Amino acid sequence: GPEMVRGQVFDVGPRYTNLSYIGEGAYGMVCSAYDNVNKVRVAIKKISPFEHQTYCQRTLREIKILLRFRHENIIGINDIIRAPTIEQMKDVYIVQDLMETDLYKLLKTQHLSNDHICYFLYQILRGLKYIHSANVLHRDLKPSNLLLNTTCDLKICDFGLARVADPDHDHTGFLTEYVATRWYRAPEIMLNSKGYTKSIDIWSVGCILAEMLSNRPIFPGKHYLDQLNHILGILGSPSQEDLNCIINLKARNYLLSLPHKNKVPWNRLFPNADSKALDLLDKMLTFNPHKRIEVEQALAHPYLEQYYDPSDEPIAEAPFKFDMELDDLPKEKLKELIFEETARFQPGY
Ligand SMILES: Nc1ncnc2c1ncn2[C@@H]1O[C@H](COP(=O)(O)OP(=O)(O)NP(=O)(O)O)[C@@H](O)[C@H]1O
Ligand SMILES: [Mg+2]
Repeated sequence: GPEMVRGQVFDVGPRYTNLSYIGEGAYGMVCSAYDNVNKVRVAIKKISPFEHQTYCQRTLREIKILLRFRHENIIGINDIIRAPTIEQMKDVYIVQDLMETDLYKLLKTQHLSNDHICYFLYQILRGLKYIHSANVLHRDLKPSNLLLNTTCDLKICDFGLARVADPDHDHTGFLTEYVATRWYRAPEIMLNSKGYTKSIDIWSVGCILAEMLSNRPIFPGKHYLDQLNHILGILGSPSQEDLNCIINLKARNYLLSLPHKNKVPWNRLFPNADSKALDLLDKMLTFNPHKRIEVEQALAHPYLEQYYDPSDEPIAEAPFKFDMELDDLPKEKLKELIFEETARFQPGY
């Protein structure tokens, strides 16, 4: 029999055994396991995306991007399992290195030292520099998508929302709405919902940094439209300069309609925090996408000066172009392309 975990079958045997629940999502489960061939612990991410076109499109991106990345702060695909024939393929199992925990879990039991906070943030942006260098948006950075080891090694995971945006095309109007986990959404996801850029990742990192500072989501929006309130609750009302830059009239007017809100100094929310950390937190959580700090300048910031070394922060040698964005296709065609992507992992080939 294939091992079961909480009544979800995990058809990965006989190579991978002793499964333990580690996490789940809308359309998949993750287990700790033992690689009987390499005599190592692993993590296996069961993905069951074939019923919907969105899940298929995201699954194909997550595999294609992760397969072409190699970076110390980005989880690798060791192995992919699926059925030997497409009709029989109903799930896809993505075997990765087992990390010990994630930031979400770590933050429930630990107040992190300034040194840890600093070093984790350093690693997040080291990764994010590779990701952005490659013309990828991650689009779901949050504590639970950051893995950790007792050595304090960090890895970005869950490229389930990630995507290529070739900088040689204007993606305004073509990007998916409603991306990221709600508390980590940049304001322009709400106001320029198809017109955002990779700066939405730098916003997510601000929220993660805040969360590392206070063990608490800074912007805990109770629902989609409450999220924009919690943001302005701290940042104050946008400047007149910041409103004019919102091209969407519908969204500009809604903001103009809202009551005036005052800025909460970072000092007041993080009274025991490093001032340098609050400075970077300020540049990462800037309302204007265009004035918000970029990944390179973030690393260069004084807070991360013990770790910054552009000689030891790799970038992608072949950044991804429009060709890797041709996924606006029926679920049956995307399943075929997922079959083709995962074939190099099969007895055969
Ligand atoms: N390689 C790994 N090592 C250790 N834990 C892992 C690993 N991969 C995933 N996890 C854990 O599994 C959880 C869910 O995995 P993830 O890849 O984020 O799933 P998801 O199905 O996309 N869910 P969601 O982030 O809500 O979209 C993570 O938040 C971690 O707690
Ligand atoms: Mg996901």
